Amino acid sequence: KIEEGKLVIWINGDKGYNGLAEVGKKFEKDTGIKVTVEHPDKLEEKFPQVAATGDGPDIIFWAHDRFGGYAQSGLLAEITPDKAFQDKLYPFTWDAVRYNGKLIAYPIAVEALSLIYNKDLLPNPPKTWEEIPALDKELKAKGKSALMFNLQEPYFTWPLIAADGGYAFKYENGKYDIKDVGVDNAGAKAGLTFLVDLIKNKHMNADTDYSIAEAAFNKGETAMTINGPWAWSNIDTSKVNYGVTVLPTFKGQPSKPFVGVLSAGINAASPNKELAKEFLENYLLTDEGLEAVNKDKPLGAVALKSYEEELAKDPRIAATMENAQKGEIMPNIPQMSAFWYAVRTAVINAASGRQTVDEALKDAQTGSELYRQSLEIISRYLREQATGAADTAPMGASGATSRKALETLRRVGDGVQRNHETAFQGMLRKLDIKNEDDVKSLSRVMIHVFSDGVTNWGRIVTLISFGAFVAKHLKTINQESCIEPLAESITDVLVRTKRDWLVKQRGWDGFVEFFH
Ligand SMILES: COc1ccccc1-c1nccc(COc2ccc3cc2C[C@H](C(=O)O)Oc2ncnc4sc(-c5ccc(F)cc5)c(c24)-c2ccc(c(Cl)c2C)CN(CCN2CCN(C)CC2)C3)n1
Ligand SMILES: OC[C@H]1O[C@H](O[C@H]2[C@H](O)[C@@H](O)[C@@H](O)O[C@@H]2CO)[C@H](O)[C@@H](O)[C@@H]1O
Repeated sequence: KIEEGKLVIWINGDKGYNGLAEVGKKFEKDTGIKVTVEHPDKLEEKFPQVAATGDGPDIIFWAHDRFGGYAQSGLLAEITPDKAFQDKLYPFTWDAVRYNGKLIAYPIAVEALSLIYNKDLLPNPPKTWEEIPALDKELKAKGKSALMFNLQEPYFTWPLIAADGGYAFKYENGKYDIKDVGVDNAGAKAGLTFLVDLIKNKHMNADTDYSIAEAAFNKGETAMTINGPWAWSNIDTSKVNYGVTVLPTFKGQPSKPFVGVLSAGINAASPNKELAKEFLENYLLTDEGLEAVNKDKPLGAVALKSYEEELAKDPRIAATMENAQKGEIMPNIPQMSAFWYAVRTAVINAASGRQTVDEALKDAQTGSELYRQSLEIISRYLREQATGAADTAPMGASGATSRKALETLRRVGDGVQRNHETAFQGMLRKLDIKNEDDVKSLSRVMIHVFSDGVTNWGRIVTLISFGAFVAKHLKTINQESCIEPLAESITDVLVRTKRDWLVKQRGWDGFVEFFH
């Protein structure tokens, strides 16, 4: 499917893709291998769709947070650089691209949002978010505004949501508690309510997106913006006398931007893996390769120690690293995609008045917890049905929901299996199962049959009950190790294809209510 003898690269439209194409031309000069750089729209959503069919680019560039989901789906080649190459990059950047103990991408650069201000309009930028309404009123008297930034991508609003205590997945004792989501706590609510109040008081407009905020800052209409290092090139061209500084505090606490490490992963379906490794290690991740990209659109604090020693002297890079140290390195867990979609919907709905801050963040919490809660219920049902004994481990966060959904699932699911016993036994024969490969083919049939019909709790219970019927067969045929991957496969198609409907039902609470 992917053509051998060439390299196709995907990178976001806000990065230095013309600089990257200059590195590709240098590679072609030596090897005769043509390198095509593309920047398709929504490349981070297109990549898992096309790479799953054996298609897509040879190399994908994105911040490290999406890569764990790609790796979990088997879409990325494991990268194994030698120690001499590994030592040329900062160890924390390699940590950002490690998933299940394996390196799944090459780190390129460390990105963090900073406060960018027009020194000619605002010689002393604000230290707090609280003083921005009064500053906006003062600036409005002169035909200017205090601040405009992209309100359509939650990445830009997150530093404010996290400032007073909001968090994505709790991190404590050197580990993430995936069961602990903090998008709907008092801290997140205060941050988002402050943003909504800025919009209600006409200090910001809910429709402001990336282009609008960028045009207004680069034309001197707004005194401040919130953006990353890639934006500096267009501000340079505009000749605005700008500064790059620490984000304002909220309730006396620093804004905490989610820090991304721009990384390059190699498609598992690529027949050009050795060419991609040579391109990335020996052409791109060199002082000259990174300089070519950086001159087009700044990368931020690069992962390559030798080049970073020079960039670190730039006060804009010092400000980027200061904001990064006050924030957090993004997790790379597979549910980051679901978290981002949920928080993106929450900020847009709260900003537009479609939902209150409380309704918006409650839905964001349900969406962010959906995979873990669904896995807990489905995994426990399949394993207790197969072995005849329940899991003694504590249910954890939202244990009441899990326990009640499991009790409901025992009552309804058992009835489904009892009434359709002969029909399920017949289907189990056609799907000849005796090993791990036979479970993977069953999964493919499940995904299509479930995805084809109507969305309702009856069909969801059928999908899970048939999975329990199969897990019983796996226990007797001494293939009990296939049960947990089957539970993960059922959970994945359920949370991915029925995401919106699930959240509208208040997740598993709606299931308990429906069958009450
Ligand atoms: C108010 O409703 C409820 C309330 C409480 C609780 C439940 C409900 C409620 N709701 C909605 C459907 C239901 C019963 O669903 C069954 C139950 C046995 C069957 C077919 C269905 C159809 C149903 C659907 O697509 O709607 O199936 C699924 N729904 C969701 N995910 C899924 S995944 C999935 C599946 C999984 C693995 C696989 F390799 C193939 C398919 C199926 C399914 C599915 C489809 C079809 C068949 C089976 Cl065994 C299954 C389990 C066979 N099929 C036909 C028999 N054949 C015999 C011979 N004859 C000559 C012709 C006829 C029997 N129960
Ligand atoms: O808005 C959610 C979005 O945030 C991050 O995307 C950033 C990206 O890291 C930056 O390099 C730059 O391009 O801006 C993006 C936001 O528009 C996450 O990396 C991404 O996965 C997430 O969807």
